[PDB]
Amino acid sequence: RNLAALEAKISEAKTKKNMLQARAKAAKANAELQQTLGGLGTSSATSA
Amino acid sequence: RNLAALEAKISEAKTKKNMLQARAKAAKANAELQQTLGGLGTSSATSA
Repeated sequence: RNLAALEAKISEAKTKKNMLQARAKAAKANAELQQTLGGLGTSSATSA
Repeated sequence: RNLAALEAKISEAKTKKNMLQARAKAAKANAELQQTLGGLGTSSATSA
């Protein structure tokens, strides 16, 4: 019983952390789009 | 959407700067005509 439970616990702990990591990484990637767009061309090129 | 907008922004930013540069260069060329004409022959050749 301890093992069968522990195996399920391990299995989901790993899987949840992985898919969380994946969605966290994807989320910051989407945020990095907004940041790089916030890296607007409305810049010192005008000053040149 | 960010890209499609950014592409239009880039495209026109480049094109406007280029045609501005071209017309600025042409304008100073026309002004340089007036300056070189202002380099009149009404000069020290008379003194010679």
